Amino acid sequence: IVGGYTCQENSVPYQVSLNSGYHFCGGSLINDQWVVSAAHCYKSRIQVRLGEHNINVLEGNEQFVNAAKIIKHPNFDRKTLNNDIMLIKLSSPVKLNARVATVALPSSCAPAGTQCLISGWGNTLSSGVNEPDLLQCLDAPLLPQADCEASYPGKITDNMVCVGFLEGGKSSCQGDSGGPVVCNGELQGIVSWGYGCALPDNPGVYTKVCNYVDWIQDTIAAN
Amino acid sequence: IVGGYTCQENSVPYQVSLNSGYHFCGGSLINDQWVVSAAHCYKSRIQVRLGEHNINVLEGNEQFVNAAKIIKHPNFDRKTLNNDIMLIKLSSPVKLNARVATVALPSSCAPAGTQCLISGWGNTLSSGVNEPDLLQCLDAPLLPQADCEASYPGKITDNMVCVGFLEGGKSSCQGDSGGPVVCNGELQGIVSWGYGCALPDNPGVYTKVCNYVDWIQDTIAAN
Ligand SMILES: [Ca+2]
Ligand SMILES: [Ca+2]
Repeated sequence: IVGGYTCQENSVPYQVSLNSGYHFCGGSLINDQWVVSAAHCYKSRIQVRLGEHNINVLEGNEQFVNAAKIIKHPNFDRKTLNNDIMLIKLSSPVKLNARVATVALPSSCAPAGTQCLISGWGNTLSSGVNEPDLLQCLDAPLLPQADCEASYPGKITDNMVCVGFLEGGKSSCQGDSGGPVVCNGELQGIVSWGYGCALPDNPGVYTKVCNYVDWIQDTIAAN
Repeated sequence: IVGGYTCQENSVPYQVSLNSGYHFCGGSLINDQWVVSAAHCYKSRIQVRLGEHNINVLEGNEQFVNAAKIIKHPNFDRKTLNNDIMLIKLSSPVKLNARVATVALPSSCAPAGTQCLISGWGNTLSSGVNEPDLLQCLDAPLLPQADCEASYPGKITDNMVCVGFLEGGKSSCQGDSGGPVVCNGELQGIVSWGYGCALPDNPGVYTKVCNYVDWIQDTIAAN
């Protein structure tokens, strides 16, 4: 994330780190054995790291659990990143506490103007590259669909929602991908795609989670 | 660069590295005292590093010179990245050899279909972040304008030009910015903007250098 601020130590307990030798994506704990992330962050061998602030140092309040089953959305479109959502089942239930806690699924779709929080260890520079140690945060509204269409003409489906600014040079970036977007105590989006750190003067596009509540539930039931 | 190959040691003698504590962009040597880069790669204090292959190890055939004057194109538009070109005067003439050489300015605009080479120490992963040590290379064609329009509707001006693929997971990325793009022994483009590593299945857009040969010349003459 560019133009954001270092989050308060463990202020985002539902944030996890998808690691495969190195951190590559973010996700969210939805229960003591299931994590939600972006489908494009799929890998055959994934280790989930929870309760972490400084991703490059062992603080003591962390938990590392391997993935036992990774389930992408049947209709995931790698070309248009449509239906860009994936569920991950942990090999062992994680011991929930203050540092490691869940996040609620949307009871409804958040209307335009709603304020949200974006987190992750993505790139923080507009020119060059820099992988922060500490978890970065950014407060950004949920732009109307009209604004979403203007920036990415004819590329927005019903399962996508824009969040960000049109100026100010603040936005999500690669590394933050698959990471949570919480609006009003609920998970409303998943860092999917957009111009990123390079063109911060454009809103980003996220998966519209309020559309998959049924799927998530039925999946968690049958597995 | 993603889905590229590690260039042969010193096979790109015109590639420079804009460093300001850390590598942040690339550029091209056009004479013993001038370098060309992207206007968005503008910084108040830049040190140009020449004759490099392994950006993190001193190899012996290197030269470091400070920027004595940085000239951005008067009409640079930071919002649309139009006229994204900038010139850099070095503090001392560099000693040209086999490892440190120049590259010619376009005698004409390259037509679609032409093959080009893109080099840089930019990001190399589509998920996560990775700054390579060795200079990466990529061979890509110059696409018809039509192909550029479709990807970036109404965002292409007469001063930009598309290069890349529509699939194969190969593309330029942040870090490669301001980086050369040689076609037929001449500099035809400058790494400007595009979806980058995130969505490699999209062509990148570069500055059309063949439109600024006069500007470059008059600028070098007056300074
Ligand atoms: Ca840690
Ligand atoms: Ca070196």
